[PDB]
Amino acid sequence: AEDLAKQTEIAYGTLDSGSTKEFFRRSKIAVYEKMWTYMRSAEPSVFTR
Amino acid sequence: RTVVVTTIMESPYVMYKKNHEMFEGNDKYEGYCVDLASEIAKHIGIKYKIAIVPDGKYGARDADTKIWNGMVGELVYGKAEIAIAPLTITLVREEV
Amino acid sequence: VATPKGSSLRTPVNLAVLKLSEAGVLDKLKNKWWYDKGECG
Ligand SMILES: NS(=O)(=O)c1cccc2c1c([N+](=O)[O-])cc1[nH]c(=O)c(=O)[nH]c12
Repeated sequence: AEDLAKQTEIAYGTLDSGSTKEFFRRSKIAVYEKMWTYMRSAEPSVFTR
Repeated sequence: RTVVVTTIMESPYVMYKKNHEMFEGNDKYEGYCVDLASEIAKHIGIKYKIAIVPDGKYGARDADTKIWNGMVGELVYGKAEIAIAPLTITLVREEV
Repeated sequence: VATPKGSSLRTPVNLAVLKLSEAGVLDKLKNKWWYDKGECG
């Protein structure tokens, strides 16, 4: 995942509900929280139904 | 008795909600200090009213008149019961 | 949090702040208003 976290040209996301989205929202690991704030703020939406 | 809270409009501590014209009393406001005031009241067991300091100041003593302005002045002169705001602990304020 | 000299309210107000700190609630509120509601990732 470290490769993803260091860039923005390739967009990335999760299901718009469920256990995978919740893992990122609550993580205290630096790399995972960096990924979370990107996903939360990205436009257009990186989440899927 | 309803506790009178003096505070100040500064983001993100206290802000008027976008739709405040449709709301009443404390529910007109949101922010860090709004949430903190609710937590303190719940733990201490009191009801309260958020009021915005009239002069928009934090608290300093006028060099000429020696009158305290701001939220500090509201407490010193007996006009409010508590200040919940981004108010810095300083020597001259701690004295009063 | 400030109050009126000698006010009885100030001894329970102070204990509440210390409790909210130890429970992690003050850290939760700072995160909410600065970061959860932040716009820059
Ligand atoms: N830069 S300012 O807006 O014009 C400003 C002017 C004067 C006093 C301030 C203040 C700000 N501030 O930065 O928001 C925060 C703050 N917090 C405290 O606790 C306190 O005692 N005084 C202040």
